[PDB]
Amino acid sequence: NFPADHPARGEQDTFYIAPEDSRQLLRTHTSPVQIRTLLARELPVYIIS
Amino acid sequence: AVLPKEQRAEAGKRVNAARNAAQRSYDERLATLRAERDAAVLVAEGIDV
Amino acid sequence: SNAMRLPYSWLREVVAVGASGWDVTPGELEQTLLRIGHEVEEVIPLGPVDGPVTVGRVADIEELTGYKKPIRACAVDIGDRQYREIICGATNFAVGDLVVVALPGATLPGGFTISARKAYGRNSDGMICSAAELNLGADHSGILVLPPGAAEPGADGAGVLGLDDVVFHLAITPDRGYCMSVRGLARELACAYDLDFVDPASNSRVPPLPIEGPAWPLTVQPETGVRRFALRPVIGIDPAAVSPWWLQRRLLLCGIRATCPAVDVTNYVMLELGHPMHAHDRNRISGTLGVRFARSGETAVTLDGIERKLDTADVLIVDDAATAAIGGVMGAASTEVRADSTDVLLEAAIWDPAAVSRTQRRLHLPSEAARRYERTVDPAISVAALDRCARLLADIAGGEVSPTLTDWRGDPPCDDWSPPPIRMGVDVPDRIAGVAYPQGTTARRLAQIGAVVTHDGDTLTVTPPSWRPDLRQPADLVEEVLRLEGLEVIPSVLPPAPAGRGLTAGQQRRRTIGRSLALSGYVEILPTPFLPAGVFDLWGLEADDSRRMTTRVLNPLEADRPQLATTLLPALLEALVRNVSRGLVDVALFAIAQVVQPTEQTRGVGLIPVDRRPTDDEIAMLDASLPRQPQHVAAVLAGLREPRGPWGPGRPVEAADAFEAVRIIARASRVDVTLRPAQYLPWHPGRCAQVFVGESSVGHAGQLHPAVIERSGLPKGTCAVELNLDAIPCSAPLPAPRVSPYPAVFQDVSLVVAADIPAQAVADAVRAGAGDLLEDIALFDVFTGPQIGEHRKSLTFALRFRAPDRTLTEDDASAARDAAVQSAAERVGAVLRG
RNA sequence: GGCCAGGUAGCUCAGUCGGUAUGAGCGUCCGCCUGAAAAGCGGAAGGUCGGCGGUUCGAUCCCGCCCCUGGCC
Ligand SMILES: [Mg+2]
Ligand SMILES: [Mg+2]
Ligand SMILES: [Mg+2]
Repeated sequence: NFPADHPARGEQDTFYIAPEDSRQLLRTHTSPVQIRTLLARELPVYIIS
Repeated sequence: AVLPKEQRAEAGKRVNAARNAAQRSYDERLATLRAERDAAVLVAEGIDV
Repeated sequence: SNAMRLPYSWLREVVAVGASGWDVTPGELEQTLLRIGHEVEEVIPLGPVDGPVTVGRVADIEELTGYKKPIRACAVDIGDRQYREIICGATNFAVGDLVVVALPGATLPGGFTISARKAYGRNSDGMICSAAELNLGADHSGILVLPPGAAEPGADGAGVLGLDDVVFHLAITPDRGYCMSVRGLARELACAYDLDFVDPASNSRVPPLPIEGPAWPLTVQPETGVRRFALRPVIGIDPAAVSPWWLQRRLLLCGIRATCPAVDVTNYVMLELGHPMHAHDRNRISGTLGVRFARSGETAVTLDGIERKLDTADVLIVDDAATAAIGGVMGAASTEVRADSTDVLLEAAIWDPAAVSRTQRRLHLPSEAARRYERTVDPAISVAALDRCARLLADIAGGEVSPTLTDWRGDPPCDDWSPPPIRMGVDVPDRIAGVAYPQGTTARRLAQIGAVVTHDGDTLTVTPPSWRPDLRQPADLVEEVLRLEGLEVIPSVLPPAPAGRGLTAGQQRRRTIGRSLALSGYVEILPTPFLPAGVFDLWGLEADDSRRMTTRVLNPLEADRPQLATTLLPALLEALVRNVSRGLVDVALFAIAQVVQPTEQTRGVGLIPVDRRPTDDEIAMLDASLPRQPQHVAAVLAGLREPRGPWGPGRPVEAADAFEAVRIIARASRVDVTLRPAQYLPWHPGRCAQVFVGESSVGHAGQLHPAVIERSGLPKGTCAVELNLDAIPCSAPLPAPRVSPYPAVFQDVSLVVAADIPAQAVADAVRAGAGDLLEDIALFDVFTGPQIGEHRKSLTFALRFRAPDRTLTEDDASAARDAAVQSAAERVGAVLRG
């Protein structure tokens, strides 16, 4: 739920993978791991990353 | 440095050409001895891993 | 970028309109702001001062000459019949100015006692203070010059400067742009303290000005995303007028410098209401004002005198001559108010938050206006903020407000900026908070934040106010009730988690490998994913080496380290150099982390709509676009492997120590590995082993190449090991030993092989020939004497034969030994010693 | 983003705006010494003075660009 072109995402300075506009980066948090778990595992989910 | 200012140009030009020849002979000899070392490292220092 | 500085006196003033007599301590105010969600970065009290600190007027100036820097012997009027003679080194004042004087006996922050001094052959009966010395601001190049009429000579300095005030430095979250003003923060405090709020932007506080016709011809292109654009002129301002001290002070305490009344009013109202304002010199506007996108390669010189390269996504304000402003970022130098400006056209516009964010980030202009528009500005107070600016400027600059007004509110014109209504159950905040709030708590709190709530039985219909575009879903409303009711009332109950499976086999093995290496003498480090500069050129790797195919970071902290690690060795060797270079010469390091090994060029995947679940094929596509990131274990060794002591001088690190590190990782993984000679940089080609699990290669180990050691500044004899844990399958063996009660037979066999034959190949041949009777085999002698022959070595193995159901004879064991001897002669060409 | 300050031996730091950094403290090495050590005394080695170019007979020093920290807003 990060809005594009917004201080809630633009100010989040991230190590982006070259070249520019590659939509690939070094994760600023392990929250994407929590996204993968909800997509792969069945409910309920109690996970630690 | 202690030589007169009128003589530093002529003498300094002959000093550099002399030390550049010695530096030239040293650089290629260093590469030759390093190449022989890299070529004679496998057999002269081989072990039963 | 999210900083909001404002004095408590101004904050209290706005709250006190609807709550007369409201006054809290700075400590309680800090806790209330934190308790409702506003981080207080700093609480800075002004001053304090004590003793004779008063307002003075410079009546005469004598330029004391003969020194390095100009010194002034000033006669200052402090309100009595005897002018004080004060020496000063500042040059930012003239005769007739109002200054702040610290007389002998006064105390300045902090602990600086003022007394009569003898400087430059003169008698200084006091001191003219600067903004920094009074703890009022950061200005220290000159002294503080109050504007004319701020105070009479002799007034108390602390009272005129308001040194009893407290400045609050807040860090506003990007979801609460409405709190980047005194208006929003006062509303928040009114909600927190259950007070009646009088909106400083309402018509009661800002009575509307006449609307008798258009103020300026305007053509707005709606594709630029502008929601509102208002214009009102102020004519006949006095160029010699200066802002009153109460206005310049509040700007200073908010972090803005005063310049001229026209600009001071726009900044002041921006801080008060949250709507950024700009003043254009109307006499320098040439024709119809146009709001459009910038064309390709178009440039514009902003009011700071710097030429800006614009983009087609930038919204511009232009006339017939040149660009007037960069929409929502900063105005241009063409229509900039100057010292001779007499007629001013005030601009009140609401720009697209996303467009302003992209423009201010591409041009690196995080202005006070930009960082407010990108967080959405209330589009309903544009005319209110405009009329507030006009009436204030006309009052202080002696001007006259023009009754004309241009107010473009869209096509068709929007007369109601209400966001869409939200339907939510009355008990939804109670369920998410786990607290049974009192009756009507949700409706009351949602009405406090400015929303209109209607009851439809058990369901609420909430319409948020125009200044709260963050409230779109019921969850957004739940946060408003929970934060105003206090998160401390939420109880602490443990969730009903189901029965779990614990650690996976891979997670369990990673612990065992770490324990075994630590107990074996290795020290764990955290390897950095960023590779050192030119480390592969130091290793001498070929141009097509797979380790060179790295993933690069666009914006690294160090520009010479952009590539991500394909191997864990460079980080270990860098940590090895740090330890050795600091007196720790005998060290063994290890690390367990992932590497980044891409298989193609950096290829991205387009934006998947987040309104649904990505399909399994789209999830597989996102995984295929990422580089391979397997788990690696690696270690490096240098110096003494075994330290010296009463037993002896110790043993230096050798390649066998790195080979043993492999067997430690193998035993910890419960897998069987084999080591084979290999030539693989940066290892020594004659002292390098390739580790295999069955027939799959999992890594290498041994001593590093001597040339790599020289070029890298490593200690001599440095050894290293690296294994790919993902290439090692997780094993779960179930042994079933049969302990034989019958005695064993001990025999030794000495075999002569070529020097290049590995000792394990001989042992494997002996086991293959000995059969099931062989219980144990162990090498204990490697003899290379002259009676053996050149390039030949003798190996002696200790054999232990034992039958599971009988007692063997010496011939029975010798028969198995002879069969083992023949197997070695056939597979490794062994010859029985003799 | 401008203007300053800086990057110097293995570590922590001095010092030079053209031909030797007569570099310091500790670290490394040698001798006397000890059974073997260390200290002490007497001595040596090691920097290509941040990187790439340029000016010059010759650059740690002057010029340009870039990388990395500090001060400054
Ligand atoms: Mg919220
Ligand atoms: Mg250093
Ligand atoms: Mg000694």
